[PDB]
Amino acid sequence: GVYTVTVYPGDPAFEIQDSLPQKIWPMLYLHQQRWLPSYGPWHIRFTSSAMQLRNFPRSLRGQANFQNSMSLKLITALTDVISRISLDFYSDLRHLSDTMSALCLIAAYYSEKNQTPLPTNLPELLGNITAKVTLLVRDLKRAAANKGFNFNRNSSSLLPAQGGLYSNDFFQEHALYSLFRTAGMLASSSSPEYPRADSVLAITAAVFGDNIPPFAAYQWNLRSGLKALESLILLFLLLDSNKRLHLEALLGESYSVFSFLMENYLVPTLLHRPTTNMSALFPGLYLLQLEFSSGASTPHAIHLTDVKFRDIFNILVQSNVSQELIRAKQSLRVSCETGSGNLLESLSPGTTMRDIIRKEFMAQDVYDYVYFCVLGALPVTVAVV
Repeated sequence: GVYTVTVYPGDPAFEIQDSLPQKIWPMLYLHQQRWLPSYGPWHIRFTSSAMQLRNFPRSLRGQANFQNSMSLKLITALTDVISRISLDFYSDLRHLSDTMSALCLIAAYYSEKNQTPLPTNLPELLGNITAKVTLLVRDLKRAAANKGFNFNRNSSSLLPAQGGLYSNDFFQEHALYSLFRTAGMLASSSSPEYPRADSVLAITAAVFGDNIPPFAAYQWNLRSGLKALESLILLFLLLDSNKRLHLEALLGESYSVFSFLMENYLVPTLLHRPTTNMSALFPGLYLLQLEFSSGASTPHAIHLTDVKFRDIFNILVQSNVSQELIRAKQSLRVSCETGSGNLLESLSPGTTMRDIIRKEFMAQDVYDYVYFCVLGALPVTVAVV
């Protein structure tokens, strides 16, 4: 079933089957003798280095790659890889999508701070997202004064040990985990305070059922939800005169900012596609996270990141007759988690993100930032000569 989304106020509405950028990209190849789409600096270097890789799939080597453009197959493949970064590759009854885990965590916190009832279904869980994020961003400043946003990891595997728990110190130095603990959330058998009701479990039991265990007992949903929540906070901070993206020129003359995006893009997407993962909602945010995964934006650090991503992309798009593939998916996901924590640890997350998005993706204002987050690229028309 097709559904409708609007990304920016006053802008046209789009009817999509699953992904907005996947709906847009084919429309940019209907005037190939007049113009081709150009996707920006990071995309041109990525395409250029992919055309030099020995193992690079031949199906993604179209002529457009050499005309300051990308072939439709290559931009589609890249959009797919980025959208699948935070997607669970396995089936597990205990697992929620990262998006739903973040939504349960943020609704529990909002309920505890305002002494208001918990949501009991999907539409209530999707309500007042802007106020929930606003409360979380203002309260988080207190917790982030002495704590960072990166996990204390042991191995590059994403899942916890048999039993459901990570190492005792895994979440210890995380500001968002600490903020939830100060509010009485995620209590355990060894917690020092008199335990309050587990509001996250009451939400999961009501909306999803009995298969979702407590986040403190089966900690994969907590690791997953915390990083999806960091992505929503980074989106809030990024959106808080001339533009690169011109829809009239690309598609035809017929074609707060955060709150509008929530109500007209995020909420309609999750009502029609409830399992949508965070990197599929906001692929551009995951590219920004990948760019800051080393904790630096120097061309040396950017180059090393770009080499690492191109090798990962290469493995993910291979068609050759599986542990190497799993390792690559996990490595890309962990690099984005690291990048996300790094951005939030910077003095001004919004400024750091704005500097990166302007240099690597040529976004010029809030209009371009929102579209970059949803599409993963900001295409421009380039004349064919």
